[PDB]
Amino acid sequence: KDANASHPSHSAIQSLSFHPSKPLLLTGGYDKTLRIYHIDGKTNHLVTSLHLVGSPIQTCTFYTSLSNQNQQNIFTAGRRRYMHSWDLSLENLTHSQTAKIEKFSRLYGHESTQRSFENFKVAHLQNSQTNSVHGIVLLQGNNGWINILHSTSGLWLMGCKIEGVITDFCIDYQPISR
Amino acid sequence: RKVPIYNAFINKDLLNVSWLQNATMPYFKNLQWREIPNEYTVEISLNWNNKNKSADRDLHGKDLASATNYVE
Amino acid sequence: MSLWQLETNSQQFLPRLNGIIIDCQVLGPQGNYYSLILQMTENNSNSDYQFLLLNASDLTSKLS
Amino acid sequence: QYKLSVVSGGKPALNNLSSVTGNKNIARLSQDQRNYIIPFNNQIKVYSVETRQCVK
Amino acid sequence: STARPRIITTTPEQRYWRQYTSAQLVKEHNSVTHISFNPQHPHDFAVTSSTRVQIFSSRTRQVIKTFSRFKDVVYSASFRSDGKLLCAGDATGLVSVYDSYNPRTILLSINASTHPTHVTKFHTQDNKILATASDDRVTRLWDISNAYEPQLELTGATDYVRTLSFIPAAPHLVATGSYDGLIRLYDTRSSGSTPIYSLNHDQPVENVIAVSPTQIVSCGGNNFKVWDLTSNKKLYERGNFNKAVTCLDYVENFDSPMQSALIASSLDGHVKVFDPLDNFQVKFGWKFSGPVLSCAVSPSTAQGNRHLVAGLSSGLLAIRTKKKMRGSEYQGDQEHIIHNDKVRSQRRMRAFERNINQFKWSEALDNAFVPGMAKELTLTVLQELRKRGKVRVALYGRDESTLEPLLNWCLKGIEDVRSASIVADWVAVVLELYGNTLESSPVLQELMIDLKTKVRHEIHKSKEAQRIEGMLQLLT
Amino acid sequence: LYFPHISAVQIFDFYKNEQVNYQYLTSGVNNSMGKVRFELNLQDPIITDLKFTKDGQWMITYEIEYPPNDLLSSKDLTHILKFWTKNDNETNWNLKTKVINPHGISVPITKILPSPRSVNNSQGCLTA
RNA sequence: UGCGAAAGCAGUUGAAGACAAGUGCUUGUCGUUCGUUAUAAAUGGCCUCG
Repeated sequence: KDANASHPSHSAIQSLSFHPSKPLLLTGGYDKTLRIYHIDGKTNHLVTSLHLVGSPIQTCTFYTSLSNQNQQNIFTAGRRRYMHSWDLSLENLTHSQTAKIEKFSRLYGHESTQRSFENFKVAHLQNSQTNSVHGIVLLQGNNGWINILHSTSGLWLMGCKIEGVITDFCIDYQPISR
Repeated sequence: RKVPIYNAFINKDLLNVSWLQNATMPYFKNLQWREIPNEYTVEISLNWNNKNKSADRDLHGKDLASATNYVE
Repeated sequence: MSLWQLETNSQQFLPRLNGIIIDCQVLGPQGNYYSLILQMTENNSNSDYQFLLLNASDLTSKLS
Repeated sequence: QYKLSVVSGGKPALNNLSSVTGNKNIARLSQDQRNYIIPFNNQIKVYSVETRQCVK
Repeated sequence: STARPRIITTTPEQRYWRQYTSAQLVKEHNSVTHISFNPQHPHDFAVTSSTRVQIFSSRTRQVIKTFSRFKDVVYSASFRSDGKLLCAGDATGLVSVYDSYNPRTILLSINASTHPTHVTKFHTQDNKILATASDDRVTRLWDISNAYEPQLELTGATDYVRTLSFIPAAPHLVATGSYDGLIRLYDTRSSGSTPIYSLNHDQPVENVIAVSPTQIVSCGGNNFKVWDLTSNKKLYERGNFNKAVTCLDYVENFDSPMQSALIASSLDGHVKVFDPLDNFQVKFGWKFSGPVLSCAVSPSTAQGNRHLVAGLSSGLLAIRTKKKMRGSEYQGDQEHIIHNDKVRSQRRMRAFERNINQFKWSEALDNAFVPGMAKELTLTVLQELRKRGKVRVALYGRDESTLEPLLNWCLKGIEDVRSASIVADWVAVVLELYGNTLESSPVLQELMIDLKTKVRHEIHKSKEAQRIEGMLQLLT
Repeated sequence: LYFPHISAVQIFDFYKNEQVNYQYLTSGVNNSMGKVRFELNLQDPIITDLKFTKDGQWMITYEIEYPPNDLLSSKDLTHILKFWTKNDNETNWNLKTKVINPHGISVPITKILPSPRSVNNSQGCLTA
């Protein structure tokens, strides 16, 4: 059965994402709504929806902290100079009457490199000297620029530059030891 | 919106009704069917067009900790 | 309140706080919050301290 | 007939020692980071961060 | 953190009438005697001038229909309540009834009398009956069906009757005002032809209007008086007018802060607004080139732009008008949670406000003295800098070339009472701060010589003002 | 419980023992910028008297504005009276009238007394 | 600093110790004390979300 059959979308499905562990599917688009469905293969009912006024969704994704498994979070972005984060931890996803939403809109002096948050990806970075592991939000810049932010605090951690126009990027993990 | 009932339990004078909220989360309610009228519709508050209120903002989006400015 | 980015010597600002900043701290495993103490030096008769816990993500008062 | 009793609170407490700087704040955030403990001159208030209210 | 505060820089009833800004003066061939508004949308108004009646479109404000069949001068253009039918009077005494917006066809023609028929009005509650007034001094009541004899012939005026009015809520009552100075009330239910009672105006009556069911306002001579029929006496009278009042109109329940307004022409070029609630006291007035013979305002239910029309004996018609990606539009009707955080941008700041916010003290002062800068606005930026404690700071890096713009304004601002004190503070600093540069710069020296003469002149005025102040105390 | 802080009023609920509001009741350099160095010598307007009518729907505030130092007009204090009103549901007072230099120029309003309920239904006040 | 009104009316701004610089002597300072009611100046200005 189709995932969107129970509650149809009013635009193109710009991004799709399965939850890392739970049986959920997240949809987004220019409708500006984050519809989450419980994919069982036979009914596929809608768990929740969140309309973001004036925030078209070009890409959305679940995120689960690699250390604190209890931490769940959704990041969504569009052709805007801000990014939205939706904390699903504890009972925020279903029981809560309200959604805990944060807006990332500060680049800490690097506004010129970044025009839009629309193209982003989320990865895990292990701070080796302390051995702590945290999430990072990667962005695409105007001139080969990749801006890397802290997933929770939003601080600008580092930036990477390539020659020519950046077209796409991806993340690879190389284990070193235990 | 009507919420279908998929199971129910009735012991002596109380009746337990079960329904599914969100996708598969079961919710329950206990009622004394003896006193209930012939045709009775239980009413439940489900999220629908809920304006999202952040505890750190007021209605107009001004931060709570911030002080009110002076306007003539 | 100024966050100096020491890599590039840049700085991010949070202006128009309620009082002058006596103390600053980054309070969390990942620096989720900033805890500040404000003074409100207008009142010379008494020292009017205020504790402000800000969300590092969007710099909004999490608890005043 | 009449009787006197304290009702409201007072100023938040600080480590008012001249030499120590940067350790003036004594309030602490719980390990679960769901509430903030602040000592006052006459009491200790535990505020829930999520709801921004004095739970205890 | 809090948003940065913004720099802080008549009656409501007057402010409403000030919205009739757009003015058009049209020239007609002869004096415009009568002006009427169609009760129905689009509420086109008709003007009687010379031998023709012209209907003007409300939106276009131009002539759309012309009724030129009349051989001699025309004396009325009143519409019927439905607005389909308009009647007009003629000096020959013929009363002609035309269909509105169909000038060619003459639905009904009646010869009221051999003398001129100056007033012809449709009876407001009853469509069939039409009233006509003539210099014969008989105000005949005609019916559209019966065109050979009047239904009733009211008589008893010993002078010209030029004012007919129908009282709302009293369709049997009819009001007539003659140049005898007597306003006569008649009842059509009775035999008629004899007044119920007469009201003495002491001056020829130019127009009688029934503002409300119980109050009638009669404007004649140099004053207008409001009469209550239950008391049968004038409650109130206003004689602010200079020339003899000619025409008067009333509108109620319109969107103004005042529910009702009463406009009265003067024949002095004045038409002034009166509100019935406040004892018929003056709130507004307009002045025209010549005497006003007719005034009208758009009905309450104009449904669009309101109009104020004034008629002048020169034929000039004055009109004042009060003008009145396929998912982008989803809006989240079907969704569980709608989250809104968009905050509208603050109102655009001027150059001086931006400079103050950015701590550009010297540049903010420069923006104060620029060509085409409001005097009030120049005063705020000067006051703001003083309040911020930045007066010497704004004046440190300056020479004679960039000091003259400040002194030029000070030369003019010293006269103003509001800016006299401010000018004293800034001038005190620049003298205390540029004493040496003053000696070596000739142009600065003359900027003070005229300033000393002007500040001396203000001292004389203030001393003089104290003297008139002293004697004024003696009188009281 | 209303505390007239310097240039601002702190609304504090002693039943809950929590502050409910902080409002700026005067003009001046209050939160436009952080004063530093000689700017710190400036004195913002001081709210001297603050009172409520018996009905409680109106707030009367009396303020003194201090001129900056080192000017000719460095000694002419400006006394201001302001009338604020607020509906019970909302929390922010809206200024309704402002009287500059009441009683004359440089004459303080030493006392204020809201009127009793008998006269004008508690919508009057005396200033002395 | 005291009183008073906001105008004003009276009255203060001393001694020791230590350090630095210049040449025992001179000057200046004090996260030093006792006693009396008792210019500034390290190029250094306030965020983003249309």
